[PDB]
Amino acid sequence: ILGGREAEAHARPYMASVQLNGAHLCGGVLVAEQWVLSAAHCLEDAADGKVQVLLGAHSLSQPEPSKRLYDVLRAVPHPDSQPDTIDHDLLLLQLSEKATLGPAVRPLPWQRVDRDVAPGTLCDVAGWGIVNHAGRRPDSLQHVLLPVLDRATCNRRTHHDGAITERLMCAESNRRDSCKGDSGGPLVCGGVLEGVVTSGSRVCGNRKKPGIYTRVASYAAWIDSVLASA
Ligand SMILES: O=C(O)c1[nH]c2ccc(F)cc2c1NC(=O)[C@H]1C[C@@H]1c1ccccc1
Repeated sequence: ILGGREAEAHARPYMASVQLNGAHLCGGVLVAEQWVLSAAHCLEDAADGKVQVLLGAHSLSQPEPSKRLYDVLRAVPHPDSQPDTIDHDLLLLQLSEKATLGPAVRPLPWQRVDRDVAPGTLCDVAGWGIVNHAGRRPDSLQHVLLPVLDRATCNRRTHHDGAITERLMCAESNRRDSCKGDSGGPLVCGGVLEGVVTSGSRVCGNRKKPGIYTRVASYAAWIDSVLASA
């Protein structure tokens, strides 16, 4: 997160760190007792690397009573995702067992109504991604409040030039933004999950290249079908 601040420890009990061979790779969000939602590019080249999900965390490195690193039974990328496109960039991780819930670990309700968030709505994004242009990695969770940017502005030639489909939404990126390592994490508006940070390479903190987020309401039937797979 560029331009943000340290999050209140455990105030976002749905936040997940998706890890590959014990290192933070991407954000994620606990959406059901046994399932974490994230982005597909995060793992597209992960091969047989060990994927785990850290829940109940603030610090990546320090012990905390609520912190638990879960193994993953199954990783389920969206079947229409592809390397090198921004579309359908969703991934579901089935934990090896249902998460132990409490005040620091709780699924986040997620949007099913497939209608746009009002322009300018202030939404929260959190993560453990880079915090400056040199790439410094924070030990603890950072966050920032970002206003939703209307799709037509986001689609101007000067911005994303028509790439923002109905299944995607934008948030402003002027000096406050999600950056490398924050992808896959949640964009939360009015206490409900609205978007998942896309995980393609994007410049960080340039107002002319807004943040792009996959709209979870647009993928409700897919999320429900993977969960019913259990
Ligand atoms: O976050 C992302 O947008 C993103 N998209 C990807 C696509 C392929 C892919 F193989 C990885 C990624 C990845 N994450 C990362 O590279 C994580 C490694 C970097 C990181 C940055 C700051 C703090 C901790 C760790």
